[PDB]
Amino acid sequence: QKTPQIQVYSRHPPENGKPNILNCYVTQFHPPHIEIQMLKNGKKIPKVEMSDMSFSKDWSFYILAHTEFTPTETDTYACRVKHASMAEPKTVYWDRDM
Amino acid sequence: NYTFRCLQMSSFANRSWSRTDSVVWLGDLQTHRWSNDSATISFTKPWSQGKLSNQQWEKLQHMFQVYRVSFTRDIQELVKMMSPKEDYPIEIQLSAGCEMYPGNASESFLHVAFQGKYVVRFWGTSWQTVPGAPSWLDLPIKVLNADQGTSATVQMLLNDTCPLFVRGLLEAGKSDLEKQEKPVAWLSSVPRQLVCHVSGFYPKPVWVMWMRGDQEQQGTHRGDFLPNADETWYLQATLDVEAGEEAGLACRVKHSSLGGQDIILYW
Amino acid sequence: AAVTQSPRNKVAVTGGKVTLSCNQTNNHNNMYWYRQDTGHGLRLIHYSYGAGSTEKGDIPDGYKASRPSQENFSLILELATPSQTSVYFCASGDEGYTQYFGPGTRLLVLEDLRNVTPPKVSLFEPSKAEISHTQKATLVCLATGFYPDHVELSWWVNGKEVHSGVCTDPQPLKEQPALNDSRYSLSSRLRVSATFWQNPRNHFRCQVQFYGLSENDEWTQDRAKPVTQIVSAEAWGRA
Amino acid sequence: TQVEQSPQSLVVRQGENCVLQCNYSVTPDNHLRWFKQDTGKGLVSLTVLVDQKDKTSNGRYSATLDKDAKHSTLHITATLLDDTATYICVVGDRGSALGRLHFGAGTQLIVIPDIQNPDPAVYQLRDSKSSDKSVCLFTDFDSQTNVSQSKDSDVYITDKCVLDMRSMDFKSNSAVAWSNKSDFACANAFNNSIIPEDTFFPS
Ligand SMILES: CCCCCCCCCCCCCCCCCCCCCCCCCC(=S)N[C@@H](CO[C@H]1O[C@H](CO)[C@H](O)[C@H](O)[C@H]1O)[C@H](O)[C@H](O)CCCCCCCCCCCCCC
Ligand SMILES: *[C@@H]1O[C@H](CO)[C@@H](O[C@@H]2O[C@H](CO)[C@@H](O)[C@H](O)[C@H]2NC(C)=O)[C@H](O)[C@H]1NC(C)=O
Ligand SMILES: *[C@@H]1O[C@H](CO)[C@@H](O)[C@H](O)[C@H]1NC(C)=O
Ligand SMILES: *[C@@H]1O[C@H](CO)[C@@H](O)[C@H](O)[C@H]1NC(C)=O
Repeated sequence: QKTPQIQVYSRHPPENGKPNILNCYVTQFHPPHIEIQMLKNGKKIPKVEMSDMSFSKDWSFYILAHTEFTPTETDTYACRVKHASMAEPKTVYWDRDM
Repeated sequence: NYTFRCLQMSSFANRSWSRTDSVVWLGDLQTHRWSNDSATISFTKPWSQGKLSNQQWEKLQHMFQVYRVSFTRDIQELVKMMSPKEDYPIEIQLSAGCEMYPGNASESFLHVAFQGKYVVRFWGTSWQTVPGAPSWLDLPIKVLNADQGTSATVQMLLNDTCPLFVRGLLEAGKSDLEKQEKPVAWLSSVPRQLVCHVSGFYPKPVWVMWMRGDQEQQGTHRGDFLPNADETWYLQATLDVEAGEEAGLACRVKHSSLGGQDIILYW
Repeated sequence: AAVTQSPRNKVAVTGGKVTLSCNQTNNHNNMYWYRQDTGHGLRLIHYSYGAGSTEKGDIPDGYKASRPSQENFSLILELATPSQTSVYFCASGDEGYTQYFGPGTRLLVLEDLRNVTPPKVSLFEPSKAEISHTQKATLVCLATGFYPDHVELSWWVNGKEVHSGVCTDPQPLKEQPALNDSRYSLSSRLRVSATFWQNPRNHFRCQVQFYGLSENDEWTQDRAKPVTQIVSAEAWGRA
Repeated sequence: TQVEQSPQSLVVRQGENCVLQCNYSVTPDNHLRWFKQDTGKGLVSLTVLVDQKDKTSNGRYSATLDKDAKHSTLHITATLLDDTATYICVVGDRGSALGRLHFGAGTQLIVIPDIQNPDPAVYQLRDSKSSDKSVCLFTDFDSQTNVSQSKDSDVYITDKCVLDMRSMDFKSNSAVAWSNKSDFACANAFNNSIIPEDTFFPS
């Protein structure tokens, strides 16, 4: 089994009160069966779009999740991933400063 | 030089439950999608049909439609043939397509992976195992190579159909393939590590370096190329510095879309 | 590439155990079991890719398969039913598409073995009138009073089987069509040249291979046990 | 029922030709095979067609296959008596052992034999062991004659049967009649049948 790598990042430069798109990039995992959620304040965001699953030259799988979001001084954003390779679900928080 | 890739992924949970999904790339742009749920291959670009006529495409799709059903039953039957040596769950991946070179030159490939390891390819006129493959696969390979009709089809598919089809794709989608999208940069800091964010650029080639005046910082570590939804790219370059030394640092970004005027961003 | 089946013909009872064996010496990995029923094509029951491996076919219910070795594929009927009355074909093959078929196995499953009876075989000597009128001599064989209809009539001249000049009824007729489990009768002809019949050194024999009970089947009646057997009638040629 | 054969059954006179149709919906279609099966006997392969537009031959047997139309024919030239058999169409969905065979229910062929020189007669034949018991043999009649079962249920009559004396190129129809019931004779054996006017009744 390959343990998945999660990376959370914004499409445009993050500015409070301005609508934007948040991306979650899940990579280097096998088998391909995976669960990806995008969380706002720990709650599941309703409209999360998924790109088709594909794989790299090294046969490892990748997939891009993304959703519209408005960043604020208060709100927290996360990407939660459940995969067979992990006993407990992995949560990577969005950091404006990265 | 453009690589055309047909990436198939197949999962076999048990003797009955199975699914096959395919995506298709020309360079780093998706041209096709084929979900298990769909009876037909989907165009993800307006020019995904290439220079093939509707008749030619229907004949081509129909062959894949037969392949998907046939492939599924074949694997299931080969698991029965090897048992109890090999058992579900089983993951099979195919990487098929061709790479285009200047002139009339091309090079086709068809690589097969089993449980995440590359084991089988089509080469020349037959299936063969690659170095490192387990010996038990010799029976499946002998069985697949008995099927002369499949061999002739795959030969024609790799030698003739792929390069022909991709030459057509490169004409039909010239605009998209040669598109130039401007990068946008912004700076940030974590507890100290400085981060230069570059996002929204196409194509992939990009140059990002932290600058102290006119001197390139050696410590600059570039991260991986991360994709955006709108088929543009994202990349961040980090620099580890001692607190207080923030003043005088800048981020210079070179990209084919900016046309000389590099993005300069002072901290 | 040849394939053999045993038995070639079987009469069995409901609830009985029937084993159909198939042997191939071609070193083929793969073996298959089919059944043929009038108004249908051959249908796959079980198959095998190698020793120790058995796979369900299209109609596997009521049947169990066994592959102890590369040479033997075996179709086992644990609790025989009348619905399993069929002609059973076996096949083998290597990695290629060709399946090589066996000669078939005729099976009949009866509700009760109560009425099973071997035939009486009589041979009838050619007419003197026929000899003078045609210069040909027709022998007639008659199998009578047998049940069920699973018989194989064959002609033998000097310990060797003959097919030339032979005609056997395509189906046996019923002796008492009014009765429920009627006994059958079967007829056959062997026509030879008059001079060949007139030869006193030629031994003519009509052989009926009857299929009935096995030595293991329970028999609760006073009459002789109607086992699988050969009954034959015989005559020498004469001037 | 992905393999359909036509006609279901057919009757031809010796020397005549016949065409047998096989239409299928099997997917994919690697090869098509024609079997010949005699009543009782097993499956004898006649020809296998493999190409997109294929044609084969095997003596008096020829065949075609059109994979686009999903259709095959088997032509038999100058039918002989030995052609009397069920003819089975089979479609394999792979070019390997991974394939399944899809069988048609068959086409029943009956070739009516040419009787060159009819010489209809009814002879009496005697039992080797018990000479007082006997049978009646109606023989040497042509294909036009039908043999009917007797009105008396004690009398048994078989349906006609054509034998081939191969080394002499001779063919002849025959039927057998018997009954142990008192006052049974060969002259009165075939009364219920329309037998030819010049039928020989010896002695
Ligand atoms: C690659 C060039 C592409 C250029 C065209 C561009 C099109 C873009 C559109 C996107 C396409 C959709 C995405 C699909 C990506 C997957 C790429 C797969 C390419 C390979 C296709 C193989 C086609 C071969 C023909 C077929 S069906 N064979 C099938 C039918 O064949 C029957 O019918 C035929 C005619 O219909 C013949 O009569 C034949 O004799 C008979 O047996 C036959 O069943 C094949 O066996 C299928 C399997 C092939 C893959 C096996 C390799 C994997 C090995 C597995 C390891 C073993 C594991 C052990 C547990
Ligand atoms: C497709 O191209 C391959 C080469 O990749 C051809 O394979 C060669 O075939 C010849 C005989 O046909 C063999 O002697 C060679 O060994 C093969 N070459 C290699 C490098 O393996 C193949 O013939 C071509 N087929 C078609 C239909 O065009
Ligand atoms: C096979 O696997 C699927 C998905 O993992 C599961 O839902 C299903 O219950 C399994 N099927 C059988 C017949 O066990
Ligand atoms: C994938 O497609 C096949 C045929 O279209 C279907 O039978 C199968 O159930 C599908 N798999 C899943 C997991 O839905």
